[PDB]
Amino acid sequence: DTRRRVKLYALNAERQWDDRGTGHVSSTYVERLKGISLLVRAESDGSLLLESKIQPDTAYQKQQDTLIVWSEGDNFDLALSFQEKAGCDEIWEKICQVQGKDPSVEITQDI
Amino acid sequence: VVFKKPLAPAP
Repeated sequence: DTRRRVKLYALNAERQWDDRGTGHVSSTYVERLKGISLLVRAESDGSLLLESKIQPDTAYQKQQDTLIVWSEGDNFDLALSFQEKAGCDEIWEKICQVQGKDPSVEITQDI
Repeated sequence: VVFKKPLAPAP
């Protein structure tokens, strides 16, 4: 499959986006996180590269149709880079459903 | 070319 194929980037101390690996993204409820979460499974070894709860108030930003970019904590910035816009749209729609947004928005919070 | 890199982090 390629529709959900992604690269995970993380911003480092030197403010470079570090390539953390290629994988496939999905969403599901994760009990230990108590909410719908984004999961990325690594192409390399099938491990979870990402397991990130969709908080209700996180500002997710869609950039260039194929990037979903957000702050995961203090000094912790992440980006999902999608191979396909169609896949980006699916995950964006799910984020918007969880937060209660119109999926035509390009950022899920004001400011 | 396959995967875009972000321009800036989110606000």
